[PDB]
Amino acid sequence: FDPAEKYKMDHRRRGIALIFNHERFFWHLTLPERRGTCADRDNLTRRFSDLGFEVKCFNDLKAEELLLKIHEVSTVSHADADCFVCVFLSHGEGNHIYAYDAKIEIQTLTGLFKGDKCHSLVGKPKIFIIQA
Amino acid sequence: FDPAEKYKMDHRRRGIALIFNHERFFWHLTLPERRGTCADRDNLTRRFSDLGFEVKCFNDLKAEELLLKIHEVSTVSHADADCFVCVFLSHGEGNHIYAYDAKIEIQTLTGLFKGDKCHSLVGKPKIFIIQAC
Amino acid sequence: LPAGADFLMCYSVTVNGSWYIQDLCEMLGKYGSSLEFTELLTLVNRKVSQRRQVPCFASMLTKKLHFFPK
Amino acid sequence: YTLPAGADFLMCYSVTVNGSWYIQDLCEMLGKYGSSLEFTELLTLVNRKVSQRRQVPCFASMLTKKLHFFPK
Repeated sequence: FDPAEKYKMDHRRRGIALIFNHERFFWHLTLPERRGTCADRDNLTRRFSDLGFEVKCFNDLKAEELLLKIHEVSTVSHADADCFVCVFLSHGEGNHIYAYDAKIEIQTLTGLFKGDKCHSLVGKPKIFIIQA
Repeated sequence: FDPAEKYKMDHRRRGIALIFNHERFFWHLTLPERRGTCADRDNLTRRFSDLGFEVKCFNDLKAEELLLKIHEVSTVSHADADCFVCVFLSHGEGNHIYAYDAKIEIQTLTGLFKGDKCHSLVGKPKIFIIQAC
Repeated sequence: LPAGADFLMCYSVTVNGSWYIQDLCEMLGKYGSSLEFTELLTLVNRKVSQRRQVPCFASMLTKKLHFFPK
Repeated sequence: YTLPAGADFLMCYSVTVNGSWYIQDLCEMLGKYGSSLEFTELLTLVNRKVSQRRQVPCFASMLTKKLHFFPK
């Protein structure tokens, strides 16, 4: 049983790199604009895509859209991917991030990839990157 | 700027390993015994010694005793030491651990070793192992 | 804190970007296809403390992770 | 959970009479590799060791360099 052991990274595709980038907000949230966020989004796109991720961005999605998107990405087979990456660039309160619309608890989002719900990432790295 | 860079680990002393071991609790807090915790305590004690740590154990401190003890070690020079380890073996609750008496906020204990409060550990590792609820 | 085995959570805590992401990105570009990923994230902790914030990462990773090229 | 108080903090979190899964596996690993591996490498071995028992521990790093405990 091997201390040097490394994840299998020999699959067909690297995997998906979801970015959720939020710049402006439903104005009754009263949250300031996040000015540099698109620079961040593009810079993340460049680097991850350079590591062979399939990068997929979404700008200013509302909670429902955000959810059914991430729900989709977690209901597609990752059978033939090395790992999964998911970035949230937004405002954050407690264990919540904000879509355009309302806040969503981060356990809700990650839970969609825990093993009992997402078979095909079992044993594979699931990387989340949160700039709240 | 070197990706292979290691914390300097060549000081006279490795440093202190502080273990707070809590087994039984003030009756009125109505919390059960932690039946394996003494085994855990000795097991860390043995390991951390082999790695050169000066292991200081305290069992079932009341909150006052706990806070003054950890404040004491936060205030000794660690100028000669590689790093600092601190372990809590107790019940947990929100962001608190139990002493024998009462719950204490973890931040309150960790903050005692931030830079502005413990100059002699700036740049050295400060390791916290929490085994709680 | 991570949801389960093999989750890794990276946390951060001016129209050109956040300090955290610029630095995560620079390190990804330089060292991302050779270094173990936690090693790289640690470099990012260092690079962000040098700015005159400390980011951090929480690993439930069970093995080493590299992004060697395909 | 609480997350590192600041630069160069590492937090290690856990979640019968001979002890607890986490400390046992943490200790076994220190005894076997503490003196040679990088500490987080080592902790990562603790994550694997524990997740096979039949819980996942975790560690949160604000470390800024590689950490080793070579014999002094």
